[PDB]
Amino acid sequence: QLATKAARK
Amino acid sequence: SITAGQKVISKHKNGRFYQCEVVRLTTETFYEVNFDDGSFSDNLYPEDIVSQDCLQFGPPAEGEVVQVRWTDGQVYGAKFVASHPIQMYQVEFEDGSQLVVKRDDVYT
Repeated sequence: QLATKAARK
Repeated sequence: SITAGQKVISKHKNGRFYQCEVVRLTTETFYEVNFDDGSFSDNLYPEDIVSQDCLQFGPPAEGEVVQVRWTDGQVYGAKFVASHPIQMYQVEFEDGSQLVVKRDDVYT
């Protein structure tokens, strides 16, 4: 699958 | 944990859980980066790093500024966080269909 992003903390 | 040939439970493409068999173990390397907007990705391919040649010369140092080609084609600025050697499991279901998944998606 392709890379995904998200918020941290 | 899991070895090859083992029968496990994992999620099918249809959404439901099924017994499936573990046919291959691969160790696969994913990069983690902190984008400048405060977001992060830990499942990047090494070749998604466009400011250096990582397949040939390895990962950027930890905390190094990098430029990343994202999944929309466009380049974003980031800092390198880590390369992750992750245990992958290629699993086969009764209908002959195979997935490649990681540990939290496979059940003993």
